[PDB]
Amino acid sequence: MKKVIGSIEFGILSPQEIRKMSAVEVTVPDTYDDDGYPIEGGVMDKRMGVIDPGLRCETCGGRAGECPGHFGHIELARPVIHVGFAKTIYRILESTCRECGRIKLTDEEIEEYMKKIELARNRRSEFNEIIKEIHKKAKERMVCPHCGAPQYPIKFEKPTIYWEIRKDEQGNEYRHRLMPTEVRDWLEKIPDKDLPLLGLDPEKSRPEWMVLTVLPVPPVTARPSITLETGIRAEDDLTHKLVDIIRINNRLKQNIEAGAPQLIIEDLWDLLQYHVTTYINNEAPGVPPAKHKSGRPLKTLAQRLKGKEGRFRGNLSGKRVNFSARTVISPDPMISINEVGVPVEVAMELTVPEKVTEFNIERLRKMVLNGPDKYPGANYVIDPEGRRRRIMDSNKETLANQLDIGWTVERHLMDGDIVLFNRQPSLHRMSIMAHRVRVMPYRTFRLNLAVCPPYNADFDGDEMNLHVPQTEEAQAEARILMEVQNHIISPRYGGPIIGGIQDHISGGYLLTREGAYFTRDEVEQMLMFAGVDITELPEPDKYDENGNPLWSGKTIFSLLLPEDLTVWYRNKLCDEPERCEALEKLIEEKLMPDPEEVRKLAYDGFVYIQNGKLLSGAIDKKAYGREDGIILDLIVREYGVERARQFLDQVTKLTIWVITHKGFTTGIDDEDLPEEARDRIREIIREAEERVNKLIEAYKRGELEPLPGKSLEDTLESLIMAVLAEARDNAGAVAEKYLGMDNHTVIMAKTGARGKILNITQMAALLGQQSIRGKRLYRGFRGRVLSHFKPGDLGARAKGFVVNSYKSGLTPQEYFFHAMGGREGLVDTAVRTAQSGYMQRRLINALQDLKVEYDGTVRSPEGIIVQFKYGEDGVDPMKSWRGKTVDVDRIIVRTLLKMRG
Amino acid sequence: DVTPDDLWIVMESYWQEKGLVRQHLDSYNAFIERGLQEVVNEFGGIKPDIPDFEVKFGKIRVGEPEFQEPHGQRKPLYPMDARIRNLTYAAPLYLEMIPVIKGVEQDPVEVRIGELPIMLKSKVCRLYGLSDEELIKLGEDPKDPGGYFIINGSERVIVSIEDIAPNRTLVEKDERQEKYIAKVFSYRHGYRALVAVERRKDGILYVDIPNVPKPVKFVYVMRALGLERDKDIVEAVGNDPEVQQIMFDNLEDASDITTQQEALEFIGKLVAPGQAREYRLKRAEYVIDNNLLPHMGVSPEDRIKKAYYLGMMALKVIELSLGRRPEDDKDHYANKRLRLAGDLLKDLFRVAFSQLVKDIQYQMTKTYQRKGDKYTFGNIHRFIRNSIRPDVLTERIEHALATGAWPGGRTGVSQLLDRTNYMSTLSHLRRVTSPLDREQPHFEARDLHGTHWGRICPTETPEGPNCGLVKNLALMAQITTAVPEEEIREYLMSLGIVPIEVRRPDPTLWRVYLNGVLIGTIEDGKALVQRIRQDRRSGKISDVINVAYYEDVKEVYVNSDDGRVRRPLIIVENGVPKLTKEHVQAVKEGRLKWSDLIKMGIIEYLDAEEEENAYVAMWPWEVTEEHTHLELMPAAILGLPASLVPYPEHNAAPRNTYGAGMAKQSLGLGWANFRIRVDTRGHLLHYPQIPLVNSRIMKAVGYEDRPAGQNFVVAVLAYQGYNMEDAIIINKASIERGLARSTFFRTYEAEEKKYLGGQTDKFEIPDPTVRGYRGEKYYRNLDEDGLIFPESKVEGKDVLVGRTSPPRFQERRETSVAVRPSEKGVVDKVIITETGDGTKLVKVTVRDLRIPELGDKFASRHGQKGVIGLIVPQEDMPWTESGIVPDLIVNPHGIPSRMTVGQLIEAIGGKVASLKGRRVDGTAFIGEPEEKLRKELEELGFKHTGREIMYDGITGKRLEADIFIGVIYYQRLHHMVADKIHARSRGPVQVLTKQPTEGRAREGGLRFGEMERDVLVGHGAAMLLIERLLEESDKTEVWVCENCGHIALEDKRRRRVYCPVCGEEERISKVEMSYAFKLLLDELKAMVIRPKLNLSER
Ligand SMILES: [Mg+2]
Ligand SMILES: [Zn+2]
Ligand SMILES: [Zn+2]
Ligand SMILES: [Zn+2]
Repeated sequence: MKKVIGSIEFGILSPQEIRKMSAVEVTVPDTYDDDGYPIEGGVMDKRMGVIDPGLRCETCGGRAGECPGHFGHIELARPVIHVGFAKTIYRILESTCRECGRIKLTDEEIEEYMKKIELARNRRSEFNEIIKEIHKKAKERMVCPHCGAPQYPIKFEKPTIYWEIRKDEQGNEYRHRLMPTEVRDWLEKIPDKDLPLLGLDPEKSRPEWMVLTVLPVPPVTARPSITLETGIRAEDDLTHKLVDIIRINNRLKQNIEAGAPQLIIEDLWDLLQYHVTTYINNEAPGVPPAKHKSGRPLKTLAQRLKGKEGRFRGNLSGKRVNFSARTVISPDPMISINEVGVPVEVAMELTVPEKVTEFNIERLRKMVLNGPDKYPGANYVIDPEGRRRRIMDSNKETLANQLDIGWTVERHLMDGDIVLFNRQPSLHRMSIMAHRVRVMPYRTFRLNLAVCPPYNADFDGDEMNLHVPQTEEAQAEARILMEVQNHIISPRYGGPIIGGIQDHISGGYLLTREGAYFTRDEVEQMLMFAGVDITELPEPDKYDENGNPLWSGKTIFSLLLPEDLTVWYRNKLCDEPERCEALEKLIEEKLMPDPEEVRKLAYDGFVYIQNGKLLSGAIDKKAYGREDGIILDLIVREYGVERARQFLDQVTKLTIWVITHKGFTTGIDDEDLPEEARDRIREIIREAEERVNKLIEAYKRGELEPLPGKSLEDTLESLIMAVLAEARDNAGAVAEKYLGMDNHTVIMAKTGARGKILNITQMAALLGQQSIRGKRLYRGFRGRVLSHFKPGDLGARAKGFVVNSYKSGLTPQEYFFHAMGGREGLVDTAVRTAQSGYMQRRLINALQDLKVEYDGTVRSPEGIIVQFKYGEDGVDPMKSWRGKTVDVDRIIVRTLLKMRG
Repeated sequence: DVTPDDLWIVMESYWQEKGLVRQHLDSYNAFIERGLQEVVNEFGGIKPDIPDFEVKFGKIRVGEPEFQEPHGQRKPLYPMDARIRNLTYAAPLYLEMIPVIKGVEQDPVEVRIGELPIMLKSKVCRLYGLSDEELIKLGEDPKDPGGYFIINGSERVIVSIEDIAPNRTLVEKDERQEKYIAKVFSYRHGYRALVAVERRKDGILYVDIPNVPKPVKFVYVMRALGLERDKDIVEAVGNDPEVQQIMFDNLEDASDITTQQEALEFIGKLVAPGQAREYRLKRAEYVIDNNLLPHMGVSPEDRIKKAYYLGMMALKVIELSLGRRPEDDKDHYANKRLRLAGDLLKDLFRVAFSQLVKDIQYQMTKTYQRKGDKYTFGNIHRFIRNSIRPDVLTERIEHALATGAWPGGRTGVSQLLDRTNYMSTLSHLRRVTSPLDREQPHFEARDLHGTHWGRICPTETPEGPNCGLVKNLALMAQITTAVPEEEIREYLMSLGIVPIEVRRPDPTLWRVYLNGVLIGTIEDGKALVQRIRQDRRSGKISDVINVAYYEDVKEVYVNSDDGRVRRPLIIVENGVPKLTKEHVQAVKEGRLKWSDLIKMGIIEYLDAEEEENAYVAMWPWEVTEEHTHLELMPAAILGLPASLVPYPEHNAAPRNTYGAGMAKQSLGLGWANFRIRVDTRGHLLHYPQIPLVNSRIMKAVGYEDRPAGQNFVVAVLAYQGYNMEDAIIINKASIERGLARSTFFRTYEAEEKKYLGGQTDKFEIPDPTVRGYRGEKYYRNLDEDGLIFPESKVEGKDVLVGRTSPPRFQERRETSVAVRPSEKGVVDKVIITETGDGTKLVKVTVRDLRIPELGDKFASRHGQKGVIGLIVPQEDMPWTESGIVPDLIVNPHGIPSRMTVGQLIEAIGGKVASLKGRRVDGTAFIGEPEEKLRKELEELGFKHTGREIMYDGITGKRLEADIFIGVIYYQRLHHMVADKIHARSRGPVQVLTKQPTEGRAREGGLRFGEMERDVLVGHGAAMLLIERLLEESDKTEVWVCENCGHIALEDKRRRRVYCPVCGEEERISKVEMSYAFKLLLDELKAMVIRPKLNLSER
């Protein structure tokens, strides 16, 4: 029975409409009287509404909240020019004629412009181009075609001033200052037939209305008054401006009636026009902004709408919301990836309204009986009539008994409820997801660690927001569309995003590395800890001394895999390609080689899984990592989201147990290189410095050959930088060579768990060359960065090359150079964030509302067909195989192995 | 030969004598001594409209810090009283006035022109020169450095602004218009004048002058300054044949003007278009007098010197046009001058004194016009005495220092003093900020210039948009104070330089500049600079004079101005340092002081200019023949907080920056007055400890007397995955024994306001009659006087001070002061005071115990930060084979990709120190080397690697790998989860938008911004978007007529809806909408915009 706004037609207002709309004429320039009691006819007249408690308005009455607010009006003594339509007024005046008010266009030109303007009038740009062409053709004319009168040129000034050069004696063309009255007379005589040629309709935009005669007064609610500490009742700046207008035009009316010299009348007219200009737009160019008592410009209507904190954006686009909470986040790997740990205190405050039905009457009755202080309780109860009651210890039993079908209970949060979890800034879609609730005692949100990469969150003080949907449709949408397990595959590149991080990968490597073996107790304990519902241990693999069974890590891992899974690939740990080549030959010869042969030719570097048995390989980042988790991707594509969730929840816990009970540490001796490596590194650095010095000497003698680089100095700098980069790379190569895989830091770097080789070579060999904006350090004194070097020195050390390492300590000059290097990265991030944010805002506003229709096409809001088939293929990038439309090889291999097996 | 230890002994005397806040105290003392008198002399006197009556200003003096009680007495005031009573520490300014009648002076009359705030511990403050016991009796911490103001009971500190050097020529490149521009910021009596001479593509020189709408030709304005003959301009510009050629080309292109009157009339036409003949000439002369190089002299006689300076600027421009000299980088600290407290205070005082003298003349004229000549001239003394209002000056000064908005557009000049701990306060007192806008990138400004070495800390800087624009002084910094310029000018004149006007700068001669203005020429620049250096080192002249010569351009620069940043250096002569061993011995024994070394010619200060000619040797053993100076202590180039990090050269720079920034947030016994102080917030750490591995600097600067952390036993291994992603695991038994346990203070304040008319508030137990009377349980522990009992338990929303306000916006409004809704604690102290106005003032502080829990943030000095991830029982913790149970466990994945080897070195050093019974030196570059620590650890029965064998807590069997374990210094930060948790179910709403309020204090709601809207759209959940946006905020219903679309106006009286504009009742529909949309429609209708709504049915 309700209606909805189907369309809005914007138009300009009219003085008659202003008169009819308003309910009072504000003539008294006073705001408030003693003890309130607003002055009748004042800027706070009760006719326009009531804001304070205890009083009623007259047009509609009711409380302050009940009154919607009503419009007033002020009848100006003499017309003034609206600021927003100033340029349009100027164009109209300099295009149309003065006598007949008709456009300075010929009849046939009018006819052809009529024909083209209707043709394809939908597009705005071509419409404006036609308008500009018509304006130019009208302006170029001198004598009006309809009447032989000289259309004198008209000039415009930024603060809405028009003073055309009226004909003077001897054709001097004196610049007569136009007044709004004669401009109004000019505009009224304009006919309506040619109005469309001026870009104006004849119904909601009349050129006469473009000049003000009576302006409205916003309702009192629209201009609220806030009481200060001493009851100042400081009103909105709009009220102060309105008071100024009322006083000024009152005095203007007085001196108009008195018939004073017209110069004072003109001065008051200018003052009133300036005041109205500030009221419409306080920042309008060409006028001095009207500051308040403390020298602050008033925020008039124009500034109220615009801006980040303005009305249009930041007030309807976004706003503060109810049923939300915010607190810090702490890790918890013992919950499922689609659950969030909620403090018990938040659950007592946030509530979910539940309707009492037949199947939940018992639970709701019990929870109402629990009251608002025990945890599984409620706060408010809503009867079928509509009135809302509050639960208290006095009326717990009575309210519990009165509960029946149709009532509503505002219960506490419970396990299994659905909530929204968000982290700011919200860069992509996955920044908001839906997790199930699990209540916890302490005061921080608990988030599973595999879910960090989507939120891009770290437990170093980050805070996150939680939202609780209240309506059933919202809950269903959150449960079906935004469940965590539904977003395992990223829509940006078609690969997994919710995968293992750090300890998961490292513990996987430790578990499935070659030579790892586990006893009976360890196997049983880790299997129970992971949650696998095993009942009998498999047959022992190797018997050690004293006759104790031992199980390889591969068997324990394979217990977690599906029964029918076959895949093989090369991971990051590969270093001997010959072993992988031999294994590939064995697999390719016949697609099901005998398992014993594969165990014979096993090698960490070629992961191979045969019917759920891990035959050869070590867990790496390529297994279930954040970026290229092949096994996780295969499971989530071939079995389902539930199976992927179970697999992740098992492997994370198993790897955590392995890394916790096997021991994993890093220390000061993780960078203790032997003597030979140090001697080699010193030799490399000395050779590089000698080469740089030779280049510098060659440049000084002038024998340097200019590279295609324009400047000889730039060629020298490029050569020096290339030499230094090569030196650092060679030092890194030797440092990496001399550190084995028994080192824990090397394990963490190679598997991709944390860091890279650059960190190792910078902590063990040397930092290298420091630079800003791609150039060596040059800012400082004349010809030298620091006063400790001779001027004109271009050597390696003198410009930033640091030959020391973090372990060996830095000399003070190297320390200063390194600080100069790091400051650039800091400021780079600081500026990059803002630039990227602005770009994303522009892109979002550009492409916000495109969608896929039911026929497969993508259409613009008006109806234009952007694409005849989305993505040229019709396949969602999220469901694509890493950007491919379909993985043919995988399907062929899977089917062939399935049937032939 | 000397060693770095001897240089350290010498260096520590510098901080022992000068202190750490001298840049404030010296500037303020100079201001008090001479700036007030200088400003008063600048103003001159009062000129009223009374016939044959004049007032001549005399001398101005400052009294002692006093307070005018509401009762007639005037009593001495102490800083603690000002802090507690919300007063303003200030002293009255007494100015004598000499009345001149008929050209005859009379006996001067002493008057009080107002009060001026007193910087604490300055030479005029009451705490100056007091012993420790006296300071303790007065209620102040002896370690307090002073150097800050107290305004309305709040501590305001003035941060130094970093401005361009004044009265100096800087040539820059403008490739967009291909113009080569030189700019000078001339300063005179606080007024600035940007005067620029530029050369465009045509090769014609134009001059830009303030208030002149368009550039004027160079020789036109040069002729306007007299000097009309073309040969005069040719000589002034220089004597280089290409320069003469270009000048003659300009003369040919500007032969229209040949008489000074013609040029004056021309500038009259430009500056005063379309006015009377006589007005434009006077306006042009006035603009020439006080807008073109005012610092050279505003008197009309000074045209010649201004023309000479303009010729010098033009010569610089054309020389850079030929590539002779390069562009001058603005970041070079030779071109930057710091604005200290004294300069800004003098500017503000001048601004206020202008208003004061204007009001004085207005009052005297009005009184004389109203009354008769007999009444005034009978007792001129009483007339002058009663024709003054000091509040005009006092309120201006107070408000400017309180809000921080300086007169002249500057903002943020004064900020609230931080008091979290020792480091935060002492670092805030040594901050330097840049006036540039933060939003723009400013890539060149934010970088680290090479001249910052020893003047600006390279690491301490903010993280966000302030990165690189906010900087802190290095430890070895010494800002200068100005000296009489005319005395230096006379000395230089006597040295042998010929004045400028006698002869032109022949390229065979050397130009000489004094504070940026040319003063003459000489033949041997090197001899002159050597002579001045010898005189400075002997002691003939002051040590603030700095001389630098530039061989390429043959210029000599002498600097004696204010605000230069300098560092000390040991003078090296003939490859032999002048500081010998017996000097170090004398310094150690106390027979010699730092000032004596300065006056003996052993150590001299160098600014960014003089350092251009230096070649400094970093270490004592590296001194060779060509070296001219020796670095005192390289470890002092770091700022005060940055020195906290031990072994800072073993860390990556971003981590050092993070640690330096975080050292200002840790809890600890910051000040001994925490019990009796009244601050808005404060923290106290129960058991602070001195770091085991510490730099020797912080013992000297006094940090070790106010430590801010504890020493933990840290093990590095992964435990249950609860310490992943920079989270830490903390032992439970250790927490229960008093580890990282802290307390939180917050002070509430209530005032018995005295409204006009006699209606005043009162303290009482509010009876249930009053409006706004909350629950009876809220006032349950208040005594009958309306104040809470100390050591009572409050839990949130509980009333602390009961107070009822008059009903004036037969009732009484309830205006009690209650605890914040989400907080809790125990009342600590209640103070009853009489405020400045004579009314009552009550301050209550509530303390809360804060045991560590999940979410509390911890951080180390090496930048590692994290929150507590899990609390583990002691029996579940692993234990080493020697019987050590870790206090805290960190994740091994945090070490690489953070690259903080300093943390591991400190871990080794802590256990070495604890085993050996002595603390370990960890100074920046002279600390104990790592290899020595490893060898010592090996000698004590432990592995050199620092690893140990532990057994698992649960299983009870030893781990396969040996684990790294040691002692590391950890600090508890003040970002604690008890102050960050926030929830909102329904709450109150705003007025205009009726949306949920903003802020935790007022039960506000969280923000659902535009980005969240786009995210929810991307998921495709339309109804969820509706629920989050509209359903739970600003629900509305509105009636609209179906032909106009104007909002239909319902009638409650007639029970009928209707269209007021349209007069329609046949069809009115009810539509749901948002309150924001309704208000937007109203706001559009406020303008002439008419939105017509078309309705449709679903
Ligand atoms: Mg973070
Ligand atoms: Zn109403
Ligand atoms: Zn006409
Ligand atoms: Zn209507």
